[PDB]
Amino acid sequence: GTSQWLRKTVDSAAVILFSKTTCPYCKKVKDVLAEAKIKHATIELDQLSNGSAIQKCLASFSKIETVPQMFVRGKFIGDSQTVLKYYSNDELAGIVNESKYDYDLIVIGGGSGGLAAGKEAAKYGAKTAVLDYVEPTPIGTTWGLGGTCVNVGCIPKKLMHQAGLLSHALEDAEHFGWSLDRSKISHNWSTMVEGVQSHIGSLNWGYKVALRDNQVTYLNAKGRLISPHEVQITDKNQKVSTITGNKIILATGERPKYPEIPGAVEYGITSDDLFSLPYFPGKTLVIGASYVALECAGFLASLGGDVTVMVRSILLRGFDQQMAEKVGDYMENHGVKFAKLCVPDEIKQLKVVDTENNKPGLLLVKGHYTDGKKFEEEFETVIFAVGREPQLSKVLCETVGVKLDKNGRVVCTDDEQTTVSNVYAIGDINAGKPQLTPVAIQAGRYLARRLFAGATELTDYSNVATTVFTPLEYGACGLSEEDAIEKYGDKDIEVYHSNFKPLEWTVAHREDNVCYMKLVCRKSDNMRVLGLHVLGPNAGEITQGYAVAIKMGATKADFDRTIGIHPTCSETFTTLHVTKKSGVSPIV
Amino acid sequence: GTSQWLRKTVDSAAVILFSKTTCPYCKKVKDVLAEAKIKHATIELDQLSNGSAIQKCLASFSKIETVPQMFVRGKFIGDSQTVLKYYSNDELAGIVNESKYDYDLIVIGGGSGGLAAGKEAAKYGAKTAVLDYVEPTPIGTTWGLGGTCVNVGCIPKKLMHQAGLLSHALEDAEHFGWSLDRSKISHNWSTMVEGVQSHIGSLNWGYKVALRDNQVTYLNAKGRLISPHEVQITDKNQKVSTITGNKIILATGERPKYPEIPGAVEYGITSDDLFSLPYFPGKTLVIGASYVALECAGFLASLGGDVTVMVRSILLRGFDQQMAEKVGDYMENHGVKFAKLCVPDEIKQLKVVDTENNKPGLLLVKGHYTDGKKFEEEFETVIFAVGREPQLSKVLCETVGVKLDKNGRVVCTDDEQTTVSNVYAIGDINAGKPQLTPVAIQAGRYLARRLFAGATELTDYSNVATTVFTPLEYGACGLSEEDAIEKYGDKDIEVYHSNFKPLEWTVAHREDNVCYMKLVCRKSDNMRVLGLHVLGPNAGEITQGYAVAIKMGATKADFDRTIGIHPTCSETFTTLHVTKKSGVSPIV
Ligand SMILES: Cc1cc2nc3c(=O)[nH]c(=O)nc-3n(C[C@H](O)[C@H](O)[C@H](O)COP(=O)(O)OP(=O)(O)OC[C@H]3O[C@@H](n4cnc5c(N)ncnc54)[C@H](O)[C@@H]3O)c2cc1C
Ligand SMILES: Cc1cc2nc3c(=O)[nH]c(=O)nc-3n(C[C@H](O)[C@H](O)[C@H](O)COP(=O)(O)OP(=O)(O)OC[C@H]3O[C@@H](n4cnc5c(N)ncnc54)[C@H](O)[C@@H]3O)c2cc1C
Repeated sequence: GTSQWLRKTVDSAAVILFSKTTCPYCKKVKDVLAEAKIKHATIELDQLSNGSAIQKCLASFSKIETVPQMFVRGKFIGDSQTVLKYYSNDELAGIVNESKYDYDLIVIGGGSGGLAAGKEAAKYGAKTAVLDYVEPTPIGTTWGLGGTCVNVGCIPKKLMHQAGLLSHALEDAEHFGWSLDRSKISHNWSTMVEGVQSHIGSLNWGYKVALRDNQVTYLNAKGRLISPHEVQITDKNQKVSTITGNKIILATGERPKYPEIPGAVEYGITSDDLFSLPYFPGKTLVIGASYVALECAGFLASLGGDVTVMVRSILLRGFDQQMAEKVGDYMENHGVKFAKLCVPDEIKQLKVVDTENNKPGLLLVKGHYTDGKKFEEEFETVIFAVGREPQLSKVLCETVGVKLDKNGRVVCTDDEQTTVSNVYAIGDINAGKPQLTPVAIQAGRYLARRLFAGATELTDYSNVATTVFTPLEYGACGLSEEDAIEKYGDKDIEVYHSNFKPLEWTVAHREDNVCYMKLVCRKSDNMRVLGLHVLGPNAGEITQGYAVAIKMGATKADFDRTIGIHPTCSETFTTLHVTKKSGVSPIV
Repeated sequence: GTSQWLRKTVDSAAVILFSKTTCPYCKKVKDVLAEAKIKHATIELDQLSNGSAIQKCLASFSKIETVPQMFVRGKFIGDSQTVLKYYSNDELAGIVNESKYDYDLIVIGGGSGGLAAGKEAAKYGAKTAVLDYVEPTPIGTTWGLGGTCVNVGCIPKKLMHQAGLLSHALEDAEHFGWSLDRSKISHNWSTMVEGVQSHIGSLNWGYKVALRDNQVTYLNAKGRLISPHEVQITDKNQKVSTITGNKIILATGERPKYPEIPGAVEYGITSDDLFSLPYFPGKTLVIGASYVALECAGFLASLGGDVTVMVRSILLRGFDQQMAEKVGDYMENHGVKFAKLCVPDEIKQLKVVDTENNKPGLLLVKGHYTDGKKFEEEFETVIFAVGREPQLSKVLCETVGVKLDKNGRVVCTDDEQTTVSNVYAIGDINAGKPQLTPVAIQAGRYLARRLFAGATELTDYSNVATTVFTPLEYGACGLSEEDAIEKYGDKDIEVYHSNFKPLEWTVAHREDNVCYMKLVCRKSDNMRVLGLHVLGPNAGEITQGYAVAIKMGATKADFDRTIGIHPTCSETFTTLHVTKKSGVSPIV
């Protein structure tokens, strides 16, 4: 075990120092490297249980069993006197810069995963380049550094969600004694967009500054992997060049899909366009039933939009379907219209977007319900949210030897390795992984640490918590009820559940018995919590802490023993008692 | 172990059935009892690991080793044929009603603990009485069933806190694109109070209905324990009577303290009066620095009040003092004035409350700072929040033999037993216990289950999470940093920390580097999380889930492995890295 680990660590690390905490010579080297501004990984052997065995194994690489020992790109470069010799002769900078390739790491993609990986690698002295390019949407929308989440995803989505929530805070205010004339209050889409875009702008800038401060080379360039170590780059002027890298991280993410219908690409928009849209969507049709579809429909309705969601089959496929129905029901009860069992056939333009008064155009949507009745209705904006897709034909040459699955995603090992051994893939393009920002970030940081700092820790992709930021939010961690039943059998599953009502909703005169939570548990495994689900306000804040407990293997008894904080929504998880099998009502 | 448990269970249970899940005769008895509307505890022996040993030990009580076996108040009453005999002869109701005392349980106090205990006991066939009386405040304020939390505590406090938070939602709305004229918006205290009081009214009613539905006798009467089994009751007409009970639960809670200064009782108010106050407090002085003091000062300021807090020494004594300072700093930065190192000497009336126009009076507060400078300032309302005290001289005769500590609180065993063996104490009057609503409720339910259903489970009073609902909320679970250092030594404590900024605050233009979180960890115990602390919005929702993980013995590694939900405030706990010892800035 130790021999394998040390071999991999020496082979892969860009600059690494083997040391001990109580070592005066190790400190001398550390001080020299710090003065010379040489970043590096450090392994303190006296902080590892196999540290003595590691010390002895180092002689297979250096011929010595003492500390300190410094390595650069797979080669022992010296002990304490040797490093200080390089230093006094002005040879040290040259030695630590010596490389077969232009970079130790090239990251293709400057999004959630790629930026996380690139910054983390640079910390340990890996010579790093991050490439980012944003291919314009069909209408021409583009954006700056940071990826999907920062520019056209989690960040602007949640900010618009908040603008939506404030709509209802305005109503609630009156019941709590605030005197205001709601009939004279309106929302300005464009003002909201400007505020959101200003914040996104500060993030674009912040990431650029961060890369500079970490000595990462940032290239606003389209990258193409043409061989295992060669990346072809195309800049803004269309000038083509080649750079070389030892390790390659593919982190190019996905883009929205369009349905294959006449008028879709020409007249429809996606989430890519929505978050910087210069005009008010107005009367909107959202085609799709993904978490993106419902989130966007939701905030658009709360901002006073006339909103219809066209649903082919079900909502939130892959999510707990009881919870998905509850999410949909709340939206429907609050004005979101659902065109159920309906598919679109054709989109026709009736009016072009007014680019001077910033007003939407007008569209005619033609379709049909499964019952054969025709759908024909005018909408000012049509948004497609029918899923997202990798675009690796734009990123990798087929002769490189990176294997993709049927969906065009990269087939990876549990340490993100592709079929090309120096090439790794993280984030949304990694086949089978939850497609979320903190997952991409964790994967990128953990990978960079394994590659360049001798870490062993893999990213745990199991029981990753999620939150859907619909008008009433839905948080989950672990298995849906249906998945747990399929896996373990109905007889081995117990479900504890309850409705609840936020205290805030009482004076506000909001719904009884709408907010809902459940714990899906395994009877034969000490009532192990397999899945946690909550529909309610601040569901992400509620859910997060429980994800740690679930990771640790929480049982129903652990929940029972723990005391609630009052008054909160979350405390309801501490006193659950009604089982589904008992048939008792979950109402309170 | 088994013999001791069975002896206690038989001795204490009011009505109990020993049974097995696959037992046709046990079902016959169950059906008979259900038809006769006889509530009872049930112990299923085939669901206990020592069930076979229990079956054999039952013969020491009944002379038989078979199931079913039914017991009433310490006596075996029969097997299956015997119970059905009583049933067919119309003797069963008489047998299960036969008792030495009027009640199996008398609960003195109809608050958080008492109602929880009384309702839970009734479920297992304990003949139960709940006594509640609300002694008026010096100005005459009184309220209905439910206790401190329901009427003059957590419920109205959090509702007023929400009215306060809505103040700032109104400001935020503008930055998110909402068009409104804030210069024309004002708050009406009385309208808010009416809304809050209507909700409290529904809770008063709900609890009364709940007791009726559970067949609990509710007496709106002042109770006095005059001997171990005798409770003297005084009704509204001042008629005095005596009732007897087997088990007694003392759950009488606490009332606000007044400082011993001229004018305090005559002209000041407390939290007891504040939540139904018919007039606007106006320019207010809050005397005290408890969580109650700061919470009330906080919402009063957000509702446009001119608010001063008079602080003798420190804020939130007993809470983490770094966090307490941060809580105070936020309040001070947002308009709450603090009269530091200042004590009050005298309160003089300048104007009487206008009882027709519902306007406050006016007061003159005279005091002095520790530097000798005089304090002399006019306030419309003076609120004391200088702590709370038990009042058991109003509840128990000294000859009963219940031991109290120096503070007047009841000295209890770890199963809530007093020095009088049939007498128990729960909630705020139980010496040394965290004084919180869910603690009282857990204690009451768990006690009732041990007394009447053979449960063994004790209430766990360790690592009980809390939340202070100040303008910026403070959630905690476990040890303060100072307490952990005192207990384990500075060398054994590592503190991970970070500032954060809610995404919601970006567009709203609120503070950077004000929200804050830390994990206080023990180095020698695998970096065990000893204390969790968060200053930020929805801090109770953030904190709760982590309390389960902490209960289970979470380490820093468990936090690290767990993936964040984005975008949330809580996710910041999943990626903490800056230690206090490193001296690196926690800023982001
Ligand atoms: C509307 C929406 C809302 C979402 N909300 C949430 C949420 O609330 N919480 C959450 O956790 N997740 C959310 N997500 C998902 C989250 O955005 C993604 O999981 C995350 O951004 C994936 O990061 P990544 O590194 O894999 O790819 P990305 O962030 O997409 O970054 C890839 C980058 O590489 C660039 N690129 C592509 N090809 C090349 C090339 N050839 N050369 C150079 N650069 C290239 C891309 O243009 C892009 O900039 C949301 C997604 C969407 C669409
Ligand atoms: C302003 C304030 C805010 C608070 N906020 C929170 C919070 O946010 N979260 C939280 O967890 N806790 C909070 N608390 C604490 C919480 O209110 C108490 O911990 C809880 O109410 C204690 O319940 P209890 O059963 O011990 O007593 P109580 O709820 O006080 O009930 C005791 C009842 O018995 C009655 N009684 C007294 N003597 C007799 C007698 N002789 N005969 C008959 N009846 C009698 C009393 O009048 C009272 O009705 C707050 C407290 C205050 C004061």
